[PDB]
Amino acid sequence: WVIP
Amino acid sequence: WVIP
Amino acid sequence: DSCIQFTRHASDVLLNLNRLRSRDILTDVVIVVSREQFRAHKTVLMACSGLFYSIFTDQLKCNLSVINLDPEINPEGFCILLDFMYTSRLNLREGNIMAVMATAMYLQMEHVVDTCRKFIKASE
Amino acid sequence: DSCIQFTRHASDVLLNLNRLRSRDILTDVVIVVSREQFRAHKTVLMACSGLFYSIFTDQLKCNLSVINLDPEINPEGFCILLDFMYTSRLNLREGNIMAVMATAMYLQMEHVVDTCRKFIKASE
Ligand SMILES: O=C1Cc2cc(Nc3ncnc(Cl)c3Cl)ccc2N1
Ligand SMILES: O=C1Cc2cc(Nc3ncnc(Cl)c3Cl)ccc2N1
Ligand SMILES: [Cl-]
Ligand SMILES: [Cl-]
Repeated sequence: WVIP
Repeated sequence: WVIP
Repeated sequence: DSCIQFTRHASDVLLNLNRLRSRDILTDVVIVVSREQFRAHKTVLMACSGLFYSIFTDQLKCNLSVINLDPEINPEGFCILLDFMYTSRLNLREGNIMAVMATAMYLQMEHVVDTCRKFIKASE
Repeated sequence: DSCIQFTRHASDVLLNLNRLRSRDILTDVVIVVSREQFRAHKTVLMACSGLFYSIFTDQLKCNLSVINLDPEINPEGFCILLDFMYTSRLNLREGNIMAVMATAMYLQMEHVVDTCRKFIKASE
């Protein structure tokens, strides 16, 4: 999971 | 395009 | 093999599938979550959810145009997860995390369940 | 927004769509390329090809279960492109590049047309  |  | 790979292909496909969903093109099922209805493509739901994969591989349920979810399922939690299925983006907030995790557990979306567990653990 | 994004989601969706294609699950069209037939999902074909996008948004053609391609289309070139649609991997070889590029031009798959043009230019 990432900060887009 | 890349070499996978 | 000796194939070449187009890095953005999967993302571009998913973007176009979401555009078809937004314009209600070739949607073949309506998911009923209490008073709320959500139109979608059975193939995308199966590709994202262990629950929908089981439902639409069933020889009778594969042909239904309406699927009713368990009355304990929260429509907003479902909406957030349906948006995630079609975009890879999850709108996870303090106010919805419990409903999102419960819906992800029911839908069998293990990566979502995992990030919800971690976000909850950090707040404890 | 304040969404989080699952990096591998689009790739995982496409992998599952290809698994459904391989097991012939919820495929809703057969593409006829001379003596050869290819089963697929209309939504995936539309998401990958300008030609299929135009065909399946047409109010009469959207309902056809069989689509016949132009007789000049090479079945192997089509097969390679159908595999690319469902995997992001293109089996481009000296022996098939001309058929693949011609099929990609007909199907309106601009990124494939682009890499074929570049690979041909390098060999000149
Ligand atoms: O957490 C998750 C996400 C998910 C998706 C699916 N889907 C598929 N799996 C295998 N082959 C096929 Cl053909 C599909 Cl469609 C099944 C289980 C789960 N669990
Ligand atoms: O080279 C290409 C690949 C491609 C795909 C599509 N597909 C879609 N485009 C916009 N909205 C939607 Cl809803 C879809 Cl399905 C149209 C044109 C082209 N050209
Ligand atoms: Cl997931
Ligand atoms: Cl392309």
